[PDB]
Amino acid sequence: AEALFKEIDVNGDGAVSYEEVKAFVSKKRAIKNEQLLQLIFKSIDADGNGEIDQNEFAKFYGSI
Amino acid sequence: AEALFKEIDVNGDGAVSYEEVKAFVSKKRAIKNEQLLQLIFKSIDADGNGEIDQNEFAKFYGSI
Amino acid sequence: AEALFKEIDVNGDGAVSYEEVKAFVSKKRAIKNEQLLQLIFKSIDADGNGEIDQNEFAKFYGSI
Ligand SMILES: [Ca+2]
Ligand SMILES: [Ca+2]
Ligand SMILES: [Ca+2]
Ligand SMILES: [Ca+2]
Ligand SMILES: [Ca+2]
Ligand SMILES: [Ca+2]
Repeated sequence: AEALFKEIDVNGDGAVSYEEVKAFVSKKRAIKNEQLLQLIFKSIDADGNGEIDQNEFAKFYGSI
Repeated sequence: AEALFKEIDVNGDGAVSYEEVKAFVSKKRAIKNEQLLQLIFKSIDADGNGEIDQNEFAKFYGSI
Repeated sequence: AEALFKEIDVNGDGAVSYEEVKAFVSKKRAIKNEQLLQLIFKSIDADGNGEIDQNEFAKFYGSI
C-alpha cells in the first residue's frame, strides 16, 4: 500500500508538496513519450534486431 | 501604457526581436502550466494547508 | 538517395538506433515550432524590417 504516494513523495517526509507534484507530472509525461516512441520504433524495426536498417527505413518512409 | 511591449522587449532597445518573441511565448507557456498545476494541486489539497497528505491523496487517486 | 536516412543516422554506422530516432523527432518538433513562430513574427513585422516596433505591436495586440 501507498506505493504511488511514496513515489511522488520524493523526499520521504510523508507529505506531498507542489514541487513533487510538478516533478511527478513531468516524469509521467516523459515516460508516455518514451513509450509511444518505443512502440513506433518497435514497429519500424521489422526484423526486431534493435536497429533500423535502410531496408526497414525505406519500407517506412515510403509509406507517407 | 506599453507595459506588455516593455515586458517582451527584454533588452529595452525599443524594438521587439524574434528572440524576445520566442522567449516570451516560452515564458507564457510555462506560466499557464504553473497555473493549471497549481489549481489542480489546490483542489487535491483539501484542508488547504500547503501539503498533500495520504488521506487527501487517497481521496484523489481513488477517483480514477 | 538515402539523404533522410543519413540525417537521422547521426553517428554514420549505417543503422538507425532508438537514440537517433528520439533525437530526430525532437529536432523536427523544434523546427516546426521555429517555423510557426517565424511565420507569426513575419506577420506582425508589417514593414518587414526585422524588428517589431510599438506601432506594429499595437496593431497586433489591439486585435485580441
Ligand atoms: Ca515530500
Ligand atoms: Ca532491423
Ligand atoms: Ca529588444
Ligand atoms: Ca493537506
Ligand atoms: Ca546510427
Ligand atoms: Ca518593423
